[PDB]
Amino acid sequence: EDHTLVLQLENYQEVVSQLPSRDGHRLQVWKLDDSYSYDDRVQIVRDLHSWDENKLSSFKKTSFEMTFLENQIEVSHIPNGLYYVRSIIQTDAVSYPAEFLFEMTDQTVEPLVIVAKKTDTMTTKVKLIKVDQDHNRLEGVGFKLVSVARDVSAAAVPLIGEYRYSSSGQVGRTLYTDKNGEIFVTNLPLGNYRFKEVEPLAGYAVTTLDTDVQLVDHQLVTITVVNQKLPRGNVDFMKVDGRTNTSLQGAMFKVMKEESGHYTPVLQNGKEVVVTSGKDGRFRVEGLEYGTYYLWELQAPTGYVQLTSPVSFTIGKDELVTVVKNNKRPR
Repeated sequence: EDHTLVLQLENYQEVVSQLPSRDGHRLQVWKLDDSYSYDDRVQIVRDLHSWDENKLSSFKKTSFEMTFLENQIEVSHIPNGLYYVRSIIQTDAVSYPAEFLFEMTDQTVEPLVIVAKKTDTMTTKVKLIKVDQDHNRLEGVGFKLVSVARDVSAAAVPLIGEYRYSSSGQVGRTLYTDKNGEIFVTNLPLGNYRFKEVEPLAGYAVTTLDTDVQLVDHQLVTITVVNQKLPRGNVDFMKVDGRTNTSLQGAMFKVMKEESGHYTPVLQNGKEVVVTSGKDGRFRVEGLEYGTYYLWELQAPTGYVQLTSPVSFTIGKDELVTVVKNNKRPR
C-alpha cells in the first residue's frame, strides 16, 4: 500500500525545462478490476488505445502526486493494484502522452522503474529551401518566423531547440539556413505563418522579404526562397579643385549605402570602408556588389568647403576615373 513509481522520459531535461512548476502535478490513472491481468498488458493497452469511456467505466479513476526530480519523475503513495496511464504530463506548454500499464504488488521491489514511450507523435512540419537564381543552396541566411492573423504579422513564434515550437519557448531568435540551405521547423500549430529574411548573406540580394506558408494538417510543406547573387565592380575616383582641375590630397570619405532613409556604412575586409584622396587626388573602391552607393564626406581638403551632399555613384555592368570637384573656401 505505499509504493513509489519512477518514470523516465524521452528528452527529459528539456521537457522539464518547459514546465512552469516542477511541483503540484498529478498522475491520472485508472485502477483496473480483477478481470484484468498484467500478463495481458500488450492486448489491454491495445484494447484501450482508441478512447471510449465505455471501455473505462468499470475502473476506478484516481490520481497520485508527482514530483519532477533531476533525471526522472517519482509518483508517490500508490496502493497495490494494476493501473492504466494515458498521459504523464498535459499542460498548455507541454504534453507527454503515454499509454501503459503498471502493477504494484506486495512483492514489488521499490521503486518500480518504467521508461515511458511517448505517444501521439505526428507533428506539423515545414521546410524552407534557400537558393540563388541558379538554385545553389545558401548557407547562413537568417529568417525570423512570425504567425499571421488576417494578413498582419501577429507574433514572433516561440521556439526551442533547432527548431520546434514550444509555447513557453524563446521568441527572439533568428533561424539560419544549414549547409543544404534548409530550415526545418516542427510542431507549429495549424495556421498561417511568414518567414522574414532579416539577415541576407552578403552578395545575395533579397527578392521577397516575407515568404508565407500555411499549415492545414501534418503533411510536410516545402517553400523555396530565391536570392539574387549580385556581380561585383570597382570605381576609381580623383579629387580635384573644380576650377583648376589639379589634384587634392586629404579628402576623406566614408562609403555608405542607403537603407530606409538613412545612410549606413559599407563593410569590407572586416570593417567600414573609409577612403582618403592621395597625393595624386586618387582613391578607389573595389569589389562591392552592384548597386548605388555614396561617398559621405568626413573631411574636406585643407582650404576647401565641404561638399553640399554625398557623392552618389552606381556600380553596374554598363568615365575612366570619376572626377570629384571641390571648391576653394573663399575666406
